[PDB]
Parts: sequence; C-alpha cells; structure tokens
Amino acid sequence: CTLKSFTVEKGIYQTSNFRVQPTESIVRFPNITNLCPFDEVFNATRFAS
Amino acid sequence: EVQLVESGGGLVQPGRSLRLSCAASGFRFDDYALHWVRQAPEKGLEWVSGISWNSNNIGYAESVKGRFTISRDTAKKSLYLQMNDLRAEDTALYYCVKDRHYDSSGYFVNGFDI
Ligand SMILES: *[C@@H]1O[C@H](CO)[C@@H](O[C@@H]2O[C@H](CO)[C@@H](O[C@@H]3O[C@H](CO)[C@@H](O)[C@H](O[C@H]4O[C@H](CO)[C@@H](O)[C@H](O)[C@@H]4O)[C@@H]3O)[C@H](O)[C@H]2NC(C)=O)[C@H](O)[C@H]1NC(C)=O
Repeated sequence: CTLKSFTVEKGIYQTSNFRVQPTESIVRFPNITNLCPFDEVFNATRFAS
Repeated sequence: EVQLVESGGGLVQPGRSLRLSCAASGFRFDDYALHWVRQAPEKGLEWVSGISWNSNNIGYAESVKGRFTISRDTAKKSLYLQMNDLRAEDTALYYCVKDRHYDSSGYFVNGFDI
C-alpha cells in the first residue's frame, strides 16, 4: 500500500512509517510565589466613604 | 505582637488630679475603638469611658460623668485619660481596652480582645 499496488517484484523496497503512536500532553511552569495584596483591600476593617 | 501598657497611676490626695496613659504596640491604631475599665478589689468589673477611630463618639458612665475626659493622639500612639476632682470611689485597678470593630457598640461584631 505504499507502492499503491497489489503485486511487488523481487528486490528491496524503502517503505514509509504508517504505524501510529499515541501521545500525551504536558506543561510546566515556575513557582508561583509573589502573590498580590488582595486581603488588605478586600478584608479591611473600615472602608472609606 | 499586640500589647497594651498602662502608666501614670499612683497614690493621690483628695482634690488632686492625675494623668493616665495607655501606650500600645503591635497593631495599627487609627482604626480601632479603645476603652477604659477599672478593677476595684472584689466588686466585679465596671466600665469607665471609651473612644473610637474618629473620636466623634465619646461616652461616659453617669456615675463618673462630668469629671473624666478621654483623649487620644495618633502621632504619640497612646490613649489618655484625664481625671478631675479625684474621690474615694476612684480607687481601682485601671485597665486599657481595645475593640475589634473601630466603634463603641451596636454592631453585630464587637468584643474586647486585648
Ligand atoms: C478574608 O478573611 C476570611 C477569614 O479570615 C477568609 O476566609 C477564609 O479563607 C480561608 C482560606 O484558607 C478558609 O480556610 C479554609 O477553610 C476550609 C473550611 O471552610 C478548609 O477546608 C480549608 O482547609 C484547606 O486548607 C488548609 C490550609 O489552610 C489545609 O491544611 C487543608 O488540608 C485544606 O486543604 C481552609 O482551612 C476559611 O474557611 C475562610 N473563612 C471564611 C469565614 O470564609 C477570606 O478568604 C479572606 N478574603 C481574602 C480576599 O483574602
């Protein structure tokens, strides 16, 4: 099926790659460390007028 | 760390006034209510006076009204109690109080923490 026929002659033939290999997905990123100061504005004792 | 330190107490004579101070550390002062409580020997506890962040609301007990005055300054980070015409009932262990809701009372969340 890589020569696209049903009869092949004597000799050596250089075929292709038709086998299918399953794959996964992965992702990596640095360490989240420097958070924003949301507590000071959302958890303040007194809010301005 | 949160501490409240009281100073200025001592022994006085009738007709003589004194100055109490409440210096504290470890928390921001400009948004908290502060109050005074005294502890005389073996008669429970009773309230003296209080203050809030804006100091617009100031209250005294009627038994002690007219001869105390509470004051506070942010720059010096301390609470002040002014006495006038000290009498016999004044003999007690005075406590300095901080609130948790920047106001005197009435709100759902209020309480004496330190
Ligand atoms: C403003 O302040 C309030 C109150 O301080 C805050 O709400 C609190 O957030 C914390 C965030 O951790 C909550 O704590 C969690 O509580 C649940 C149960 O309610 C627990 O299951 C959680 O346990 C996990 O995390 C632990 C580490 O803390 C792990 O050891 C554990 O194994 C679990 O993985 C966790 O303790 C807390 O319940 C709330 N409280 C209220 C009343 O909502 C709010 O987030 C602050 N707002 C801002 C914007 O910061």
